[PDB]
Amino acid sequence: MPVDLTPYILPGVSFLSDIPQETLSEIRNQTIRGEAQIRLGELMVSIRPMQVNGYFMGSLNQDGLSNDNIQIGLQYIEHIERTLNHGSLTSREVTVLREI
Repeated sequence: MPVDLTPYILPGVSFLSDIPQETLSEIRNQTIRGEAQIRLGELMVSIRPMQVNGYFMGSLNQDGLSNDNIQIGLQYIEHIERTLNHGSLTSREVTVLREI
C-alpha cells in the first residue's frame, strides 16, 4: 500500500515541520517486503533496499511527474534520506560506492 506522509508538509521547503517517528518505523518494516511507496501528497516516492548497490532511503519516482514535483520531491527526498537513517549517512555517502 502507498502510505501517504503529508500531515505537516510545507510544499516549497527542504525541511519538514515535524514527522511522526512511528511512521519512519512502519516505513523501515515495509521496505523489508521489497518495496515501500510513500506519497508526499502529490510527490510519489519509493523507499526500498535494492540489493545490488544502495540502502533504503529517499528515491523520488519521477515517472509521470511535472518539473515542480521533481524539485519539491528532491528537497524532501534529501530530507527523507537522513530521516530514514538518523545521522548514519547522506545521499552522496552511498552514491560514491556506485560513482567511483
